[PDB]
Amino acid sequence: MEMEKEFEQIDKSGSWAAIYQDIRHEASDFPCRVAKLPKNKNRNRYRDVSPFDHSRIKLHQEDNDYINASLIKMEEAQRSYILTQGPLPNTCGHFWEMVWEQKSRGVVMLNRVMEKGSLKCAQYWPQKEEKEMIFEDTNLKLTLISEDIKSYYTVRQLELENLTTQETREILHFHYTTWPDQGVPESPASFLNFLFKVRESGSLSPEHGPVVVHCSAGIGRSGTFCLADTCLLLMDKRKDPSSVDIKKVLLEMRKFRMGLIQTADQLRFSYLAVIEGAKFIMGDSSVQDQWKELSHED
Ligand SMILES: [Mg+2]
Repeated sequence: MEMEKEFEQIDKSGSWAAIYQDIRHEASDFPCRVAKLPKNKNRNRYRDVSPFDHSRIKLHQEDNDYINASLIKMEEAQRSYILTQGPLPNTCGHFWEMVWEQKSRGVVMLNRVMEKGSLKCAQYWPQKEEKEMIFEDTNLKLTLISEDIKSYYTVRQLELENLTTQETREILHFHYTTWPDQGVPESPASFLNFLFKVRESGSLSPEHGPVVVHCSAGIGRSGTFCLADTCLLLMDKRKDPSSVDIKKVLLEMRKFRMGLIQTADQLRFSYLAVIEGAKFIMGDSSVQDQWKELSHED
């Protein structure tokens, strides 16, 4: 703020850690009473990552409305996201229920099922057309319709059906497969190429429910993705890159879910992504093709 001048200053002084720790210190603290109820213990993947009560997504069921998911409602930018953990073997039904009830068109997955030798996410979508999934608890059917596999991400068309009404919806699944846990994308280009693929699909548009974004905990990689997207949208409103204060935007997001952006290098990457993305916002449409080439997506 102005972001590029600030970036160079932080870099020169090597103060990313300090800047980041300051963000952690200033971040909102709100209760997560529901997340911590004994009955919800097996609905949380990580003991120390919980949705705030005020912003949690409620499932539309009388039995137990709890899922570890938060609505990030960015008022100034006029965009909302649902950030959630990687579903557990017992919460895959809840996950798709949330997708249905919230009217989401897209799901953005930023992790792999196995990372660092451990299971980070349930296999919550079908990998083969002929082997659809039925979630008996929430009465939903999920079918793989097609997939487009690129070098570092895959886009799937899924059909989600409410078996109670027989209504069906197409859900687009955007799976980034090369973003390491507690790490950063290979380049601003690869990240932005993917973000713009999600944008171009219509998944982020106001006529749909909020896009669902997740990684393993739904805070580190998910937070980075949403921060970059929101900053670029804010810039787009006024065509005024200088008006965007990335740290303030992140603090605003953290009012809705804890721990968004998990490392100083993820914060630094967010600046890189927004600064590079600004080229497109400010009218250099050709830069999108450059990102595609540099991403080596195939
Ligand atoms: Mg086959």
